[PDB]
Amino acid sequence: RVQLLESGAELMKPGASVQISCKATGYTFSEYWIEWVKERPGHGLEWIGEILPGSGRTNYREKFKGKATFTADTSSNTAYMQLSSLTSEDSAVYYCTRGYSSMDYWGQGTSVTVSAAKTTPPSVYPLAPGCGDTTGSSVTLGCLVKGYFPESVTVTWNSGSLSSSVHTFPALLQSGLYTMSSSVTVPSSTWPSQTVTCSVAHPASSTTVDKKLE
Amino acid sequence: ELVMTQSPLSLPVSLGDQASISCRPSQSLVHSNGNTYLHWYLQKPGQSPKLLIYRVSNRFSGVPDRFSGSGSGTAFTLKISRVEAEDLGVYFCSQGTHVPYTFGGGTKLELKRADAAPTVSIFPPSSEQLTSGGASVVCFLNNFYPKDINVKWKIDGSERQNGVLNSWTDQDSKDSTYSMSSTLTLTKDEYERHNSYTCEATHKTSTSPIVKSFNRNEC
Ligand SMILES: N#Cc1ccc(N/C(=N\CC(=O)O)NC(c2ccccc2)c2ccccc2)cc1
Repeated sequence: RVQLLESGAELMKPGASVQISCKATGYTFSEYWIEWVKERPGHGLEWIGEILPGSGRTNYREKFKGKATFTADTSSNTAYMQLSSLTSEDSAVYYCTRGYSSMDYWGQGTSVTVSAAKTTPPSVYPLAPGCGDTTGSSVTLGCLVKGYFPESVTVTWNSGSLSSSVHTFPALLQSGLYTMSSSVTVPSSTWPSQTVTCSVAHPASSTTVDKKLE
Repeated sequence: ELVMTQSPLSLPVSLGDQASISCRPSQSLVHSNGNTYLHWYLQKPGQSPKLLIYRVSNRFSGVPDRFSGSGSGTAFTLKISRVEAEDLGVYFCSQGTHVPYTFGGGTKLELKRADAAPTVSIFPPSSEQLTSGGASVVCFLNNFYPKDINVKWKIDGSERQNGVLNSWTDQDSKDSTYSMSSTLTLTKDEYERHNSYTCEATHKTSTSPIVKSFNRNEC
């Protein structure tokens, strides 16, 4: 039972520095390399570097020399990576993996978002069919989560009973803020009698909003 | 710098078929110790990558014998003898021999199911939104296959559009179809000056567009 645990999502202003943790458990921390990979949509996976906790010996990919800084605390079984002078090119998902001759166990991923944009809660809007629209064995409803920042909003549907047929659409950037939508499909037999509600959480502004579909 | 070159970048196969991925390095991958450190990873959608195969042909823990690797010199392949929905995801080849370790681009695998027409549904802006001076009109094109689809927006049948956002989901593992949302964003003012709002999608499953509209004065 090997496991690497990383810190949570970050939103940093350009020119700042961030430090991400990778708590390793289940193996002897100092005998294996801790690898750091970078995933940015479009550029695949890019190896950043590696440290050997024990000797504190590091290997850096040239482009990252001066930018990334590995460190490790063997007392705590924790590996650290600092990223200096953040740039937009630094916005990606960073992984820590364990290493010897393979990267056999990977951490969960830590998203770093570098922006000057302030944090914004979303505006949730119910979407119900209009007059002269719906008929059928089922009715599709939805919620429009709009205008939030940074990324990651979770939208849950608490329908009466029969339902699911839930779809969540990837967020997009619109005028510097994100917008996503979710759709659910319940049987008409049950709607509008049984209540349908979408709950939308956005951890960055610590806001959770509910919206009953009317 | 070791360059790994994979092909294809997209790999669609029917369930129960065979897939084959090719990875070609730019130098020999043989280490000073004689072993060749070429590995294969899988990144199921929504997760971190996972070691699938190590040292060309060795199956890691939890990897079914359907997966198999072969290769030598500068030609390495991955064969999946009988695919299924759980195999859905992105495959990466990689070298752990020369520093920096490098990965391939990946090969996204998609399951080739039969064609399915979209279930198009349209929604007018909501009173709450209309209140904030905005007005978005959304259209869901749910459960279709293939992924290729064109959706046109038409305000009063005239104005075709441009302030539209399209978002596709990934293949849905239960039924292997896709779904997208097209959103036409207007201002309360602009919205209030028009009556018909149409959503038209063209998909190969039909000769004619799937049209869905709503009139503000219907009832
Ligand atoms: N994929 C992959 C991958 C991940 C990590 C490593 N690291 C690495 N060390 C780097 C170095 O010494 O500077 N791995 C070394 C190594 C392992 C342990 C201690 C020293 C060296 C190695 C490579 C191949 C076979 C046996 C041992 C090599 C490849």
